[PDB]
Amino acid sequence: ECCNPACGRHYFC
Repeated sequence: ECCNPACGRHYFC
């Protein structure tokens, strides 16, 4: 999962 902002432009949730 990736709901954190650290995902930056790699957003996926």
